[PDB]
Amino acid sequence: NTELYVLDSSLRPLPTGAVGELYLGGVQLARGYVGRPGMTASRFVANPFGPPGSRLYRTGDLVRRRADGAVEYLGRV
Amino acid sequence: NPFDDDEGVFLVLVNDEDQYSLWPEFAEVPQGWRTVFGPTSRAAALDYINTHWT
Repeated sequence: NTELYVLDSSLRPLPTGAVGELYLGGVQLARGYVGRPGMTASRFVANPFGPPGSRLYRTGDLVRRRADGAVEYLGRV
Repeated sequence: NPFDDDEGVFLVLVNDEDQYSLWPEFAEVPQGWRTVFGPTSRAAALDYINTHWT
């Protein structure tokens, strides 16, 4: 169950029409095995918005939110 | 992006499930996460995570 976030470089949510980076919430990865811990820790980061201990998927993609709340894709950073 | 910024200053966070997260020091630590290392360079934080997330 994924939530879409549009954040600035300070990890703050952005208003309608502002250009930011897409982060995905509700992410779950395998718990038993982490073969690439550093890359994982840089790609799936602590979530300031979800439940305690949750993580955000840092997509590295540029997006902006429309008036109806939907997300428009603008290309990879 | 702050998580890719080699000029950044970083902390290492862990949650109650022993998962790790890189973190820029300027940002508030989210609930459910505690700091175990830093402030330090990006390379040293990633070194710590590769050392301890085993």
